[PDB]
Amino acid sequence: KPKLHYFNARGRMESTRWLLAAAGVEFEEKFIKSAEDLDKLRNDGYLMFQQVPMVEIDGMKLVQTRAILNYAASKYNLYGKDIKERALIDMYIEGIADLGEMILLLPVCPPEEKDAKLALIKEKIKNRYFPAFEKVLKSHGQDYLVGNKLSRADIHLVELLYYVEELDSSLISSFPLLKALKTRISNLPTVKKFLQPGSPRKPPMD
Amino acid sequence: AEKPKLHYFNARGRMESTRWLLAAAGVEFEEKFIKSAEDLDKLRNDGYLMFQQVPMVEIDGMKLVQTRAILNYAASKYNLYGKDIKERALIDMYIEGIADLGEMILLLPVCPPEEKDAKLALIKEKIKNRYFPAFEKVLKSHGQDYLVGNKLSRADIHLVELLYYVEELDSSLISSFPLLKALKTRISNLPTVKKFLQPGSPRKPPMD
Repeated sequence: KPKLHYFNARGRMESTRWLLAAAGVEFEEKFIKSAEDLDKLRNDGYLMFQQVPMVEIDGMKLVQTRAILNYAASKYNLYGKDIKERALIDMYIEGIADLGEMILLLPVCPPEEKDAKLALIKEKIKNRYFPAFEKVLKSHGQDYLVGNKLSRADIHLVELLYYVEELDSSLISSFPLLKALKTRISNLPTVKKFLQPGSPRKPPMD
Repeated sequence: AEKPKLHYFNARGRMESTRWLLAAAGVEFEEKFIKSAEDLDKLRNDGYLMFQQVPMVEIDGMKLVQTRAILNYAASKYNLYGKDIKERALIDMYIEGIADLGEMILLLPVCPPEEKDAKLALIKEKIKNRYFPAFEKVLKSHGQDYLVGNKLSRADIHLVELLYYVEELDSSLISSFPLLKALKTRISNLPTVKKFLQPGSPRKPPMD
């Protein structure tokens, strides 16, 4: 079992909890509860850049969310079939990451910037991100973003739709194919289960 | 096939790490510079930018945007992403560290001036206490000429590019890391990289 080292919170580890659950992959978590939990992982050499997230998997101690995710997507066959399909997947998910990063940092936003930032994010959701993904779905007519087969792109996007719903639930209203993807993916057995009470899935930061 | 075609401003910014990697791989590419708002508008309006932003690279029939998507495709295409899933994990970890420190340096200019003497000092602390020791430690652990798999990878390249910008910031920062110094000279003397560091290459200058 992969072992996820992090605080008991979403943060930078939640996207990995979603990917591993969507792939049927069981895992353990070990939560950092104090400064001395963290200082101990550092002192043991566990953290190449002194930071978590860190995941122990197949003999490695991987840090950096993108390295963790890339490894797991490839290992569990969620990274498409060849380098061209990786490339679409990578392009789609890096856009998802950029939008995610905005939302994820919004609560540490200086209070005097908050109004402006919220408007800018919703304007990007409506005019930049959601149109791009609706287009992809519409261009090929298929249930999945890439190669007609579940990949990390579907997972990461649907994860983000849930965060956008929490932020403002009207934002997705004009994008039926996104809504439809959300529904379809949220009904896969592994994701439906992760979405039910009792899973490793974490609440919003308060 | 088509030479890859890089669409960006005529500056370093977020395309420079792409220039380094292609030039290191011996790959001939063309550049199409964005000079005006109108130029960027036309790329957008043409539907060439999935997310309405550059960098964008035309390669193998795709219009790839997002720096990490571009880099990841080119590294695999030219055997600069390791030989298997485990070596790529190490490469990804190494290069995401590099990108974190690189982003901080990259943005430092557009810091508001009242915060800039404190950013700069924080950057220098992490270089000396976090990043350079992390990479010196990898190099010392294997004794080999390259970071991963005893073979040129994209990690050596992104790392040595960042060594050049760290030098621009403060040439003293590297002085206690003998293996990083050694890496930088060796990689800089690779034929393709020596050429790219010679005048008249696509390598771009600092911004003024």
